[PDB]
Amino acid sequence: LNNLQNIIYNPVIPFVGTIPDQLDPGTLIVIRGHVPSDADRFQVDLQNGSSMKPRADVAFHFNPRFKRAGCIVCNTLINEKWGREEITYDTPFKREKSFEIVIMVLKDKFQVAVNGKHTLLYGHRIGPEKIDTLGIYGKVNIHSIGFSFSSDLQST
Ligand SMILES: C=CC(=O)[C@H](CO[C@@H]1O[C@H](CO)[C@H](O)[C@H](OS(=O)(=O)O)[C@H]1O)NC(C)=O
Repeated sequence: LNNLQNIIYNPVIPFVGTIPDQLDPGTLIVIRGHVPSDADRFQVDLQNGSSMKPRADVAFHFNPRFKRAGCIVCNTLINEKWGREEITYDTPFKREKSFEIVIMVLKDKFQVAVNGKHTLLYGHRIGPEKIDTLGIYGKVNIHSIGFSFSSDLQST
């Protein structure tokens, strides 16, 4: 409900960048982009740091996959080992279609909407205060990355 504040337009992919502010409850991450016609998958990762080796922990891996029926895989990476996947089969992403992802950080979970329709929840596995880095990888065109805040949904 606050005005969007974009940090970057048209970032080169893979993108890695520092998040300006701590992801307190009510924070919104807003990502606009387009799925190329040949995309197999892309991901948005909320990371504890940016190291590639040992690979930084990923508090929240949000991973649309386009083969077969399509799905979104969510998971957490700790010390270079993935945990148990949570798979959402009702996916709104399609090759050759554009999207607006809104990741809402709540007290107990992430709530993700795409094109304004609720898509999935992911309970926190590590504290969101450990997140300082946003990564975007794979086959995706990103138009903008920005941050907002909602006091309404801040406590729910
Ligand atoms: C098709 C592959 C598999 O199931 C496993 C798990 O596949 C991983 O699944 C994770 C989410 O659980 C990440 O998506 C990850 O991708 S990564 O580039 O972020 O590291 C991806 O390989 N793969 C193996 C045994 O080799």
